[PDB]
Amino acid sequence: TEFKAGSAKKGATLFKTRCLQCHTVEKGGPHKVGPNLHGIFGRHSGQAEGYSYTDAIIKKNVLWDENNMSEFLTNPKKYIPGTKMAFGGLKKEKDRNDLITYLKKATE
Amino acid sequence: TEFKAGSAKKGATLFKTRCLQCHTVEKGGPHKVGPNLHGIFGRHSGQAEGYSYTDAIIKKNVLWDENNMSEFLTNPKKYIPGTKMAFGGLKKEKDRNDLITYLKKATE
Ligand code: HEC
Ligand code: HEC
Repeated sequence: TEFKAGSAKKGATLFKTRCLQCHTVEKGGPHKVGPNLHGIFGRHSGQAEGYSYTDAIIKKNVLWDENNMSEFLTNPKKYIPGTKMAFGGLKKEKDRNDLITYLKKATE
Repeated sequence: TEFKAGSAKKGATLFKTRCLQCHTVEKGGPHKVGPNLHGIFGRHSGQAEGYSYTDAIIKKNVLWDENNMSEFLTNPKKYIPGTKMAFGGLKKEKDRNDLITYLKKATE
């Protein structure tokens, strides 16, 4: 596409150090600061039940593919102005690839 | 996204009149002129087994989302030059929406 598979192992540790603070990925895992991401690929933005999303992400109505996921992760607020997600971004494409590789796998 | 849900019923009849000639959508349905489309959303282009795809679609490496699916259907060859898919396209957004609505549902 414009996303190439990376390291799932590398990707799992990026998750623990950069996303775990606010999210879980397991099926049946809870919402924390951010929503549980189980089954996020192919779902539109703002639709997990029981979570208070911003007006913004709901309206962005993003359909989540490994490619969408990558612009997003590069600069969250630039991609969804108004988002409450407080994350600067992952500037290197290799880190992004490793992380989506992990995600695509753990959120299934 | 940039795809809004349409009529699944409308969408099923567009399929019979415009795509059925070359494709099936059921799980366990065969390849004909074109490949069986069961489970196409979220899959990349050119990966159904047992089907001879063009060099072109394999290389396009499209990741299939209701939005990708829509530019594609607008003008197949313009989107994947080299494709063997012989279909002029569906120019009206409403027809496209009805058709992807059906597809998203029947290919699951
Ligand atoms: C807390 C300081 C966060 C960190 C670190 C990360 N995310 Fe996040 N995320 C956070 C919030 C509060 C929300 C909801 C935002 C809103 O505007 O309501 C999000 C949302 C997501 C989404 C969209 C979810 C949906 O259902 O559409 C995704 C895809 C996502 N977050 C992923 C994600 C990743 C992979 C992170 C590590 C690189 C990560 N976020 C960091 C809060 C926080
Ligand atoms: C025969 C005259 C066709 C008609 C009418 C339609 N399609 Fe088709 N499709 C055809 C071929 C020969 C192929 C493979 C092309 C190649 O270059 O190898 C395709 C491919 C698809 C795809 C991509 C499949 C994949 O696995 O990536 C899709 C998504 C698709 N076709 C859908 C589709 C729809 C929805 C149609 C009706 C509007 C339709 N096609 C018409 C042949 C023919």
